[PDB]
Amino acid sequence: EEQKERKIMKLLLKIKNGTPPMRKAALRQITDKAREFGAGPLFNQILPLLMSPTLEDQERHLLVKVIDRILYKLDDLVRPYVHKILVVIEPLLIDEDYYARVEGREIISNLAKAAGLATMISTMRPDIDNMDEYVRNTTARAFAVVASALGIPSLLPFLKAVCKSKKSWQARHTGIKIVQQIAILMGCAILPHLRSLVEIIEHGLVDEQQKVRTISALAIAALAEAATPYGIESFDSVLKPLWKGIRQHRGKGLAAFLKAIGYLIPLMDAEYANYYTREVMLILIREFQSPDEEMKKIVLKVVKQCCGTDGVEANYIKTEILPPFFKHFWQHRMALDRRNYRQLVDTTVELANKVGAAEIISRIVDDLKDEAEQYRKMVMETIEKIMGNLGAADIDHKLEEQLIDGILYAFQEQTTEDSVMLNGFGTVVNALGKRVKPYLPQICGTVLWRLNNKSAKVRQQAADLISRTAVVMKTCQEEKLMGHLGVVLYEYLGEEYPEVLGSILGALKAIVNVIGMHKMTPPIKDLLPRLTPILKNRHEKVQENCIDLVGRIADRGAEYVSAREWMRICFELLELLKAHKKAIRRATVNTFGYIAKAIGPHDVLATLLNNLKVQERQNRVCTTVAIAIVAETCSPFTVLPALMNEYRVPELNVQNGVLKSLSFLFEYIGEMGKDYIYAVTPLLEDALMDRDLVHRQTASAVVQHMSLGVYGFGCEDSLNHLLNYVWPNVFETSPHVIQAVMGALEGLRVAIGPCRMLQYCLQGLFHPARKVRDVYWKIYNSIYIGSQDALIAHYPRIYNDDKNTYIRYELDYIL
Amino acid sequence: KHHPDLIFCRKQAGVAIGRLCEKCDGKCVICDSYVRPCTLVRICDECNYGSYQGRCVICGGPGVSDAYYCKECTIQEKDRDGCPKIVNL
Amino acid sequence: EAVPVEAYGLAMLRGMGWKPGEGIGRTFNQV
Amino acid sequence: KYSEPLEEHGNFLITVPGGSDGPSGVLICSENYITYKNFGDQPDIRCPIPRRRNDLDDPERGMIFVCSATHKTKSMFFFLAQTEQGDIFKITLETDEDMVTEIRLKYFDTVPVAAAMCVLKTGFLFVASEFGNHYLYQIAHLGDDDEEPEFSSAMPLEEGDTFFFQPRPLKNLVLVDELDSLSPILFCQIADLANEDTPQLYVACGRGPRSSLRVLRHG
Amino acid sequence: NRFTVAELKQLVARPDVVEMHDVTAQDPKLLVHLKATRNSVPVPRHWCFKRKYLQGKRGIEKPPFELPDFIKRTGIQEMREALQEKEEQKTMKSKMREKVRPKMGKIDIDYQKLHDAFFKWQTKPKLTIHGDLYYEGKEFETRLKKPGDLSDELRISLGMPVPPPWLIAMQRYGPPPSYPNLKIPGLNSPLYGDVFGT
Amino acid sequence: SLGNVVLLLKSLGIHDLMHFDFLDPPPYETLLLALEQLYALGALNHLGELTTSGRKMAELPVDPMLSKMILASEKYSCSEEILTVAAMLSVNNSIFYRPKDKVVHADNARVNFFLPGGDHLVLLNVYTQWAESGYSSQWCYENFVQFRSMRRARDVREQLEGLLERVEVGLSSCQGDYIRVRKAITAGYFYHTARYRTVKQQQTVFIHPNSSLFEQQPRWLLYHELVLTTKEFMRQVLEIESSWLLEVAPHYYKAK
Amino acid sequence: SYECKLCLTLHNNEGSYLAHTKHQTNLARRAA
Amino acid sequence: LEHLQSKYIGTGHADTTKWEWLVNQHRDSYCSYMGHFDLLNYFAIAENESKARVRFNLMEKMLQPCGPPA
RNA sequence: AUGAUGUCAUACUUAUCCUGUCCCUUUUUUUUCCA
Ligand SMILES: [Zn+2]
Ligand SMILES: [Zn+2]
Ligand SMILES: [Zn+2]
Repeated sequence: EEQKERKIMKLLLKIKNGTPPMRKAALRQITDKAREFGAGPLFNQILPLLMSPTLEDQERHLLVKVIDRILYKLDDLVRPYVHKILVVIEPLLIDEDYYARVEGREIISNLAKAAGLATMISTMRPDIDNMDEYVRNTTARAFAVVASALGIPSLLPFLKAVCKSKKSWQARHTGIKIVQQIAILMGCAILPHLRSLVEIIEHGLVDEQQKVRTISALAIAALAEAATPYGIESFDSVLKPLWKGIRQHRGKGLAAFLKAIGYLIPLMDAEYANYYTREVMLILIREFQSPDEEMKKIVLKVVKQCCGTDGVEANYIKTEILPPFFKHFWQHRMALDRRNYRQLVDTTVELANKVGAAEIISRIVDDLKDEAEQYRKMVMETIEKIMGNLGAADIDHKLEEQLIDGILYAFQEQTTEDSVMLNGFGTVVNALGKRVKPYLPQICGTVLWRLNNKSAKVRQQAADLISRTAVVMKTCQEEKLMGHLGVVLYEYLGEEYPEVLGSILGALKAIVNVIGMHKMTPPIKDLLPRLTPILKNRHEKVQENCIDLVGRIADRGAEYVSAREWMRICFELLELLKAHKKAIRRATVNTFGYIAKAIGPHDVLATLLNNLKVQERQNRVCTTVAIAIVAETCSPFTVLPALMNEYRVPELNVQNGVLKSLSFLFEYIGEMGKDYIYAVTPLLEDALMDRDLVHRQTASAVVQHMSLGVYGFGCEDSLNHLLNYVWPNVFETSPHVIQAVMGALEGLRVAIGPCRMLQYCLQGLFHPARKVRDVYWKIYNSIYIGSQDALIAHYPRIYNDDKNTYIRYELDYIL
Repeated sequence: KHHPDLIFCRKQAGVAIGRLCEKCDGKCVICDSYVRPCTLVRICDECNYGSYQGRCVICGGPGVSDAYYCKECTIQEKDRDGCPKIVNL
Repeated sequence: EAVPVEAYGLAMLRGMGWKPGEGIGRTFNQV
Repeated sequence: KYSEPLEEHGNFLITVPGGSDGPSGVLICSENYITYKNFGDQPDIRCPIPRRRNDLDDPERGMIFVCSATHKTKSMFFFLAQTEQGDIFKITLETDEDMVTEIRLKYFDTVPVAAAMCVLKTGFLFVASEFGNHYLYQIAHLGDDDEEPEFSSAMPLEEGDTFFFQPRPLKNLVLVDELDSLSPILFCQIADLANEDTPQLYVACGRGPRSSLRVLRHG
Repeated sequence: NRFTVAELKQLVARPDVVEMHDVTAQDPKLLVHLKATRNSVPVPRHWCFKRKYLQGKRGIEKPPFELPDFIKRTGIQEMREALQEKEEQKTMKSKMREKVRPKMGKIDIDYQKLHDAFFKWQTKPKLTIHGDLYYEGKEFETRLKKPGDLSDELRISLGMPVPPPWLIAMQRYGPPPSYPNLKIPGLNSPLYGDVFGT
Repeated sequence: SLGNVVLLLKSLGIHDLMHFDFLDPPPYETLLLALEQLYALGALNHLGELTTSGRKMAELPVDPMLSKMILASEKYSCSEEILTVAAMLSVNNSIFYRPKDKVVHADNARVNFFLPGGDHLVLLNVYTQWAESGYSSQWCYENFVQFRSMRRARDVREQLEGLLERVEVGLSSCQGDYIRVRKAITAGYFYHTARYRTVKQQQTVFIHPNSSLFEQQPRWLLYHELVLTTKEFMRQVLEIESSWLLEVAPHYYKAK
Repeated sequence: SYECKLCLTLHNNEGSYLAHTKHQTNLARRAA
Repeated sequence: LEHLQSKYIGTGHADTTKWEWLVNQHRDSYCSYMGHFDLLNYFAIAENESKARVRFNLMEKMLQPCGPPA
């Protein structure tokens, strides 16, 4: 009694205050002594714990574990406390939080497995007739969880006794809500009980009560969704009065009957679905003018379901449904609601994919030329999605010209920053393909007319359209038009606005990528002297696009620009490496690699060796990366004597730059650097022996990247030679250098093997010093986690001691 | 380029595919290198499913490209280590 | 002021019961 | 879901196929005791493994199912198991769809030293030998052709031995193929002493009396 | 709770491997059993040192680097030093003048000389043992100057051909009391070059 | 919650508070946290009943969380300062009048009003220099203060000066010992404290821009109010060190 | 880097050695 | 460290016992001998022993590694 | 003889990143005065 309650409080404070092993031991002791303490004080201590609002997530998870173990160890001991557990967990059964609802479902499953479903059925039998809506919905959620825990026929005769009885329509409504919630929770598990559920719901499906008939049609629609695509003969019992209820029911009952008809229509026979579609499409034409928003959304969902339903043909749909659909649903009031506009666009794309997108294009070409900006943008997005789905093969040339004029009017009255209609413009013109070659010059003339604007953003959007349309301009290879536009953009190159300049530069990137090499006007030697002062701009997008264009030029066309101008560009890029964007610095590194491939690696390496020792700031790691790319693209055997002599400069950062470029270069080249291991051995040994431990950190990065690179090539002797400095250097303090030590140790354990690492770790893990022994133990634990496969073979021979048998006879038992 | 905080899940990778944004595109998910991106990233959980759909498994931008393990990390086979999508703690 | 003397009111409230208005959490159309 | 504890440790287990193929049970093997039981109201039928009639081996080696294979027909399923001696014992199933009652383990054929045995249909029974020749067998009789005694799970005993099922003739099936394997190749001696197009390599292999040196010469 | 150094000497087969503080460990017998193998390494002594590992040199200067023989045979250092000295004698006005108008010829010797230096003239270095521990020293104890063996300077300046002038005195004294394990070949233990004994 | 009226309904003869008849019951967690807060206060016994002090803190209609101001008054005095503070922090309308435009003039007057140690001492200086200023509208106009609500605050100060003999607490003051005034303020404000995180609610704190300590985020700060508008905001903070915080409600306090 | 042999003192900056001029205390200690 | 690495096999510190580390090493050696096909065949064909008997011996030796602890 | 230890500036690391925030309402007890 009192001692049992004190022990329950002691185990509760040990669970909620001690270590989690002590909490697991307390949970095991509670599961052992649940029968000793009884379910009385267990419930009277768990329901305050369940009702505590400030409990932690781990605390309530441990409470769920304790309740599950106590339920498994007690079973029917909490049979009088079924009602207390039900009134505690009925907020948990109707919990709006998903994790709390899952925990409540698990607790309901534990209670059904422990106590029994008959006590819960006797508890919910007065609650089945709950006239209150929230109490009936909580009872519906609890009964759905109980039916999921105990199965369908554990309560299906009780449900057939309750729902078929006419005691109260609130009891019938609550029971059909239980049926619908259980079918939604089960899904495919309601397939063997499809005829049973149809016979249970056929009594309420023709009920004179509007709410009972509505919840019966909702449960029929939920069963048709859950048992897809089985139970067609089960659901065919209410197939004939569904068409009568589509004419008889009004309002919410009509919406529920239409939803049940739309859910039962794709599971029916094709002649029956065709006849029912022809019957209900006349009502759906009358349902197009539904003023309620939720009713209009349900009707549009029914239209989408009928479009997804096969066997309703395409010509009949396009003649019957689609001009009233474009008359009623394609309106500005439906387009203003963004959920309704997106549902309308998705339904129109699905219908266009079902019955051809040419009819939707010919019916939405005027709505693309509608003056409303958001409505015209939604229409143009729908036409773009229909063109991406079907294509432009069904589009005639006159309709294509009308669509081109409509989207040009949209680009004229494109007031907002709408790049989605720019992408749709590119999509429709790319789907047109070679057919836009008659359409090219008036589009180019209008774009050049918009490029004379007072507004910067208008000319910016025109240059973005040029960047989008360069590929489709060069599909037909209009070389004279492309060269003329290149000359006009060469005149446009003196723009004073940076976003316009970046758009022009991206357009030139596209144009150079799509023309071909010996066919642009002006040529590369007539362009890169013009491009040379452009790189002195301070704007980031201009710098990014210009460096990308220089990357494409130095990739392809090395045969027009002198190496004097190439290393002048390198002199500009040395100042340009201090940009904030790592993508800009990465593309700068790429241009350095292209120029090193082009002009030769001597003067660029001398320039970078001058620059790297001179920077000494919050930069120049990208200079080491660029030096690594100059070496790797152009045979690092040439570069390595210069870098090795530059290591002999005592200037306190140039050696760090040499080692950083060495680590980056070894990571870049991988297995090709096996011959240079003997060359990089004494420099790495001196950097590990250096007093400045940042040099030892970057040499540890060198060792890590070399062990990443040339594993499997006999470099393990030199790796062990460097590890003879690395493993003495495990006395580091800073997190950067100790992370470098950990990474180099992991790389060396990968490279040489686990046996030498075990020989190092086993002689240090038994140290008397706690910190050194724990550090070597953590290193050994990381090595064992990495190499647990061969650790049994690499384990040393230990004799059997007095504690247990340790000399393994399985090794001696050899066949 | 890493941090001592911000562990990801340390949970075993499943069918939810990793996804990279543009701000840190092309880097490895572990060592942040760029050499031979070999193995697709799986992020083990609702790290893809739900609210973080099509998002970065690194810093948090709009995820546009498939995240890849590099061949240097799959040399020691760090691709089996689990989810690399950052959960802030 | 002690530990079990702050839980006798919670034990009495658990013995009495819980009302739907006593913390009416608004939730509808749940799935 | 279910947790059936056993005091004896399970060296191996064979599961009876549920549904129309029999009960949804499992037979955990031990020393001369195959406990067949199902997750539910089923009896733990301890079928005794039928020892040889006056077996010259010592009784420390308990008869356990080293290799077990459930060869199923359209409705029922027989169970061919090898003891510590390794004789092929076909077992019936008189469960009668209520509980594990009888598993008539009769030694249908004497089997050699096999690492594993799998008995498919249409005259297929591949017994992989640890040493010697792996046997692929074709079915001749119905599988119950036992010249030795039958130890059913419902067959009573004195709780000290089983049905004295001695080494029976191979009447149930005939090993149509005996593919000799060089494993476990212990010793080797390769020389061109013999007159052949390639040298003879004698790999000495096998265990006990089932041991041989295979001299192979190519060409 | 622990045994002394004489008890550890009696219990273990390697009494020299029994450290002063390793007997104060939780498992000193297991530590001695792990340390008794021939493939074990000691702890670096910065755990016992107040001074940090390779930090307290503080009063010395060192040569930066010595290039390998193939790199010195290619000779990048000479024109690299010439370019560096020309850059030093340049003014900064001349520096951005040469930035805006560059010039040819950085080194531009050839390619296959550097290729053969990396591959054909590649020499493997002297990699040390698996159990080497580096410390503040660990680069100077190369005498193990063999005991009982002279040096090359003692062979050259005293006129000892490959006969020392103190060989009769060393043979008359026999084994010296300083190094009784020393072997003196040619006078005491009847030896090529400088090392005339072991 | 019902933190002002649980004490009043307890002192007006109802012990069956959650069994009391109503149109709709309050949430039980609000009542439970009110009763556990009253346990942490010196107002309830082990049996959950009001003491003589529990009855006397319901003589005055302010919150019990602001009546531990009065219960820390005359512990080591400083009663007048914290009684003024308990009067002026019971305002309904918010203090200070910062309109559209002007901005910098009101900000400079408010910065002139700033003192270290939270905004309670700042507005205490506001009321102190409003005393012996004629109680004029011109003062609040040039100091950008609403001359409607803090006049009601001095009326509340007059009423709480009048309602002091029933609790039998004098108008003692420590004469500028404002660290001891903050000790009494912290003796009141023990439940509403934070370390960049609340130690009880486990919520990451955010400091309001209208607070006097919006910059210089401290190691230990109490607060008064928990209004979320955009962030988890700390309203009416005060600097502490969790020394005398451990003195008050030690049953509430464990593990720093 | 800069080394003060009269103190055995490291200096990352030249102004550190310039201000290191305690220096005379360890200089008089090394003079003994 | 990591919580999953502590939950992983091979977690150890300076507070980890030598006998506990040897017991974990013996359990890992028995698990590796069970997993390896060649090592189990070498352990089984050494004597006149069955594969299921060797598997039962390995399952017994998994508990026997924690059999006589300290 | 090299340790503890102070916010002292300088150095360096990290392909670290180029940076965010001001409340809709609202009620709450009791005592004296001069020709
Ligand atoms: Zn990587
Ligand atoms: Zn990112
Ligand atoms: Zn994850």
